[PDB]
Amino acid sequence: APSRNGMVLKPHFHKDWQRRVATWFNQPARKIRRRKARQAKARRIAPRPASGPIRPIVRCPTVRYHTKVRAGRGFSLEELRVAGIHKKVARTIGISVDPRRRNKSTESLQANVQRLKEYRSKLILFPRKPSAPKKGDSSAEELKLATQLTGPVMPVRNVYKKEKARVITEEEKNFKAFASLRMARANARLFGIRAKRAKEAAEQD
Amino acid sequence: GAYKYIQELWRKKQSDVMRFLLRVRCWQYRQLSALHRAPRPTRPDKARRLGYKAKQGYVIYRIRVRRGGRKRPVPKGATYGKPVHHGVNQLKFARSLQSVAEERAGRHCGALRVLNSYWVGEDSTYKFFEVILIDPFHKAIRRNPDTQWITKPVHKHREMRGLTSAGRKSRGLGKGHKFHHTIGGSRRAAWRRRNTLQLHRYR
Amino acid sequence: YPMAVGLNKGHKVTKNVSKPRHSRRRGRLTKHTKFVRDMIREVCGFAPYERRAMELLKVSKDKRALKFIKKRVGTHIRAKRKREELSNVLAAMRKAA
Amino acid sequence: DRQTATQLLKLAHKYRPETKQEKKQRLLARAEKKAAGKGDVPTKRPPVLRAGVNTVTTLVENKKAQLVVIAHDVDPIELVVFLPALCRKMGVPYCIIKGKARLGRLVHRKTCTTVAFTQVNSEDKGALAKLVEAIRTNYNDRYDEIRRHWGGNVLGPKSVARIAKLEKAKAKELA
RNA sequence: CGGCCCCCGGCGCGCGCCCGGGUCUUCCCGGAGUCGGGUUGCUUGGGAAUGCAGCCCAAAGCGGGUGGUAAACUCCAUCU
RNA sequence: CGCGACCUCAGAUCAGACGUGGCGACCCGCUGAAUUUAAGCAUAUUAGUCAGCGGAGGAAAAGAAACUAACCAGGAUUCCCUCAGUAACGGCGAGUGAACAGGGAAGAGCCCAGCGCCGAAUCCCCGCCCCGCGGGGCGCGGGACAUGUGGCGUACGGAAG
Ligand SMILES: [Mg+2]
Ligand SMILES: [Mg+2]
Repeated sequence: APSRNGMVLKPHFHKDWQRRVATWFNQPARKIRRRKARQAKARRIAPRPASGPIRPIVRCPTVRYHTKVRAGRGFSLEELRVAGIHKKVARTIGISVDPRRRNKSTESLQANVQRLKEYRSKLILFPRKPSAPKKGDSSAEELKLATQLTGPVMPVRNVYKKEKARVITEEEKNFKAFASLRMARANARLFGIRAKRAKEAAEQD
Repeated sequence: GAYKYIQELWRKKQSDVMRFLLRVRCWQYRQLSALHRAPRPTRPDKARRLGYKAKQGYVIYRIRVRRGGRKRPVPKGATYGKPVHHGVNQLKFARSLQSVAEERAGRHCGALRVLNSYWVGEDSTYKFFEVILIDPFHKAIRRNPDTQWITKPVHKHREMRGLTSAGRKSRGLGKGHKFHHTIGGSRRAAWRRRNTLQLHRYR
Repeated sequence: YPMAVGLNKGHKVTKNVSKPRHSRRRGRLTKHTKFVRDMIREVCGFAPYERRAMELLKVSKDKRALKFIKKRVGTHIRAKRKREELSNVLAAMRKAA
Repeated sequence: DRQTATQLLKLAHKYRPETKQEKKQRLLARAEKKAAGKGDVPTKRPPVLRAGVNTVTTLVENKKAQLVVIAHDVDPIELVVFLPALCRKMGVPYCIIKGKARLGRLVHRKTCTTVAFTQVNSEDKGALAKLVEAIRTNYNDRYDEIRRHWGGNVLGPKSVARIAKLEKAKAKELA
């Protein structure tokens, strides 16, 4: 059943497979169906934008992916706390809330606190009957457009430092090398043992 | 603070003051019928922390289940199979006995939706269970809009689909790496999702 | 001198010191509840795997009295939270006398 | 007995809580006065007995109670079994009365399983302060007399006469 | 494109309910024959048992679950 | 003994309601073989599928972490692309074989028991009339449930005074 040189093959068709198959003869029909549910939804509601709330800025989980920025889930309260808005007020204003999200940095915390007040800067509200509790005049002179698109404040913005040019100094060109890693790794798998060999000198008495 | 004392006293059922009336009403239930109507839940703390509210509408059956895993219903043990399939006597029936108790308690009453249930006794052969029920069409349950979630007709027969507290313990689902054996919906929905051939249109 | 491998790994970032979450506090003793479970070991009693366990703990062996709870309560680390509080109730039944 | 407990069901009877035909018309004379008179406090203390386990249990671990009238038969036997040891430990007295349906008619309900006292009227305090001594004589002075005790373990009258007949044939042999 | 008939969601009088916010002080704070362990059957890619079920043993509260090689000690991480 | 309060119970062509049955394309729970492949064949495979049995709906199931991670941390579920025919399993033979990352579709969150305060402030039925359609209500009086605990505030993101 095999012949002259070729791949060895395990094709997974020993199981019954012709009674579960899924031809996508409706994937054009499902694309222009779920465009009607974006046409006749984003006009049906409001001058509120399409594509949902403001999402915060979020840095990725894998070592592979920690260098990059992603539209996360919700500002996890603290960003509602340093910026100072009420949590059940926030999700009717148009601000997403994700309570099980934590903050264990101060660098990333203020990165959304300015973002939230920046959203609150570019927000205009409609008071019901124009007595205006804590909203200004005529509707920002007008609503200027009907709907906004693909995210409020461009949630990617994968910005990068310029770091233009420098003069190599004395300390920078002599030290920071490969041997600073082989001894760095040697204080990762020869550190706990050297805690134990100093216990040998405290029991030598 | 009363129910916290009822809870913690009941949660020590090998001391001598507990295992007297733990077993004097194992006998007192074994002389009644197989399924039965108790007029009031014989451990009141547990039934209401599962959702009992002592008013018009709810009804609390205790029923009996014989213990033990299932014997394979094949005549004279002749399973007629390959030698990994001669399992007549050592088979264990992957749905729990507490949910068999909720089934035939909900099977007898066609017009009673079931909330959930709990454990009230064991002999060596019998394993008793109260089962607390909810009448859908009573007007004290069709009002009270925190209970109108059960008069909705998608909650017909929450056992034979397996949607109670005890039944869904045996469905295998949950979150985590321990339960991604069933990662889509239910156990035989992931088997459709993995083991189908998802050829595209521009394949 | 940041370095991604070694002992001091990773990008140097400042750390927020903040009050811990309220689900993180689960099993604090909370005096109201200690009053319940101390009232209840004189209205209910002990079990017959620990009526025997103290009468091996007061006299003969404490390795084997651990190794008797080890067999009859699940793990080894559950049996070092039974043995050294079976002895404590036995202490306050002995040294309150 | 039925004799010492005669007073307790008659002392408590004048602390019966507010029934239907007087709850309907206490709201009214407070309303007919509210648009005319402006009275500050009609009921500064309600002389009343509390009902039910989940009220009487809390009112001992705040020591807000005077006396605990506790019943005999409950749907769940345990429901009650901690409440003697709880009131002895705090020090509020308790007495066990006959029938959980005899004290149920102190309150116009079927079965109420416990009633207790928080504030008796101080002009009839001495009726309380005469029999609360005999209550804590019978129970709270006798905790390690009542805690230790075991029940049952007595044979039937047909299976004890055949035991006691064997005592004749030994006390005949010693004659 | 009109005219003709019937039904949809959204004016305004008479209905009906109707004080939230920040700091400080004190107080409260949780689901048991369940969790887990021993064994047995099924099952999974889950491999020194991933899930499930039976039977036995049966918890604690700075406790418990998880951290993909059995285990003891030692921190920590996350979760309730 | 007679009367009464309850507790566990019966009886009815009592008043008023309810459930069974059919279809089964998709969905949910359970029980579930053999032909076939291994060039034989017992483990394995075919397969947790065919058949059998029970449950429903216009969708169902799932769901607001007893999670994934181990770094600059993500953040309910479901679905598609990738992860990947990879880790791993297997007479380590034949063969079966996930998930996290990452990009998209949609993106909605919440309730209670318990610990506590409010004099059960709760609900059903019955009769009258308010007054309105094809009826449902706040009023007015009478029987129940319920203190073995109804209703308000309350849910771990903290809450209460
Ligand atoms: Mg009833
Ligand atoms: Mg239909």
